Amino acid sequence: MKLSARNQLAGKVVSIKEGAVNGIVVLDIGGGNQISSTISMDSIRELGLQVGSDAYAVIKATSVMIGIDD
Amino acid sequence: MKLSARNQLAGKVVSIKEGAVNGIVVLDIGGGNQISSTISMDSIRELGLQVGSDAYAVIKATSVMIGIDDW
Amino acid sequence: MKLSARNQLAGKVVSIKEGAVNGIVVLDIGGGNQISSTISMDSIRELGLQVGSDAYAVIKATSVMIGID
Amino acid sequence: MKLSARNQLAGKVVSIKEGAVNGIVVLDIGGGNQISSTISMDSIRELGLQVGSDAYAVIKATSVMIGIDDWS
Amino acid sequence: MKLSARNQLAGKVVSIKEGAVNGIVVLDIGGGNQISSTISMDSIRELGLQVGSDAYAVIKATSVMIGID
Amino acid sequence: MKLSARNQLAGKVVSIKEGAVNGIVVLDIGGGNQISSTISMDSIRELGLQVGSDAYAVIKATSVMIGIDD
Repeated sequence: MKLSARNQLAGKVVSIKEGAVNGIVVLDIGGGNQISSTISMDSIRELGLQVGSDAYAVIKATSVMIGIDD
Repeated sequence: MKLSARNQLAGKVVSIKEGAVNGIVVLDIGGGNQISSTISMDSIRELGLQVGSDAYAVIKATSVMIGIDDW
Repeated sequence: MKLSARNQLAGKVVSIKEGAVNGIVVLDIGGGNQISSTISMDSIRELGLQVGSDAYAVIKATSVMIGID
Repeated sequence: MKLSARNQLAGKVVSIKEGAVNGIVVLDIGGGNQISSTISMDSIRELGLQVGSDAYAVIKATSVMIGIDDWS
Repeated sequence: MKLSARNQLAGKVVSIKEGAVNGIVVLDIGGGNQISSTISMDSIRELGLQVGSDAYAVIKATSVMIGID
Repeated sequence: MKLSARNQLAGKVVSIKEGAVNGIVVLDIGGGNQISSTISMDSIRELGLQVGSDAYAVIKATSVMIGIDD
């Protein structure tokens, strides 16, 4: 599928923290940036995610806030 | 001032497209990646955002999905 | 791409409301159900969406609430 | 309450996966479609949800993305 | 309808900014707090919102972040 | 940091429900109103949140729906 989400950032899985219904996936997207994703354990298994998997952090633009230094 | 959001990615504003009540801010976060943010025009004005401003893309972890090529 | 979003519902575009930076796409997903999506105009253009296009409504499970009567 | 969310899809609960603080409710909304909802266990209990319960999948329009096929 | 959303805060509409497909509604929920909501123009009209309307700010718990000084 | 999120409501933590990867923090914002927040356990630990802590409920405007009596 091709998605409307304005943010689709390629990266490598560096860690997966497993929970009961959700887990947290951390993706190294390069340049010293990492993105954490809280998704269903079901999806983590269905996408075959492991440490080292190539993947994408997918973020709808309406979910992104802008911050600045004080 | 300090936020629970797991994702707070520093970058520079490269573009601002103004809309009626919302605008879209694009941030260069380095490593060849850009992030687009759809936020209120009032916030764009209140934060003083301009092309070239230093800022952060702030994303709650529950807002991030994972995709794969799945070839 | 294959996506983690639990909800990926096939449908046909029945209307597109064009706005300034966002638009609203309505999808007929069958069963008498329609889904409205508020997305960027840029994405509406890049995906080539028109009335009659085949598409999918994609929703992360953490975005779905449950209501009852 | 009457809610602004553009998407309020009636369906029947087909499964509930209970966890420690959250659960996943799956709704059959007809037409061969199901919707999964990740919500708090407290909300699942307070709403009295059971398999077979009549309910609604409620989705704000700004939460919905559009996808197309890879060859499109 | 009764909703799973953990946050349902009563208030009065103090401002409405109209846009193309969305508008922003400001609700004074008492105690000096106001909540701003960006929703479709269609919903603003369908709910009959005006300055002075009684309404509720409805927020899913997974949408709320915590900040500290 | 200063954030674009239009909703930033001060309160005190009244309860924290712990899970494996997420927890639910309840904030008393006064006036008989409480706000529940489902966030990562890692964030709850990093922010030092306790029962009694002073904090803020932070909500993006696009995450807020409006309801009315019917």
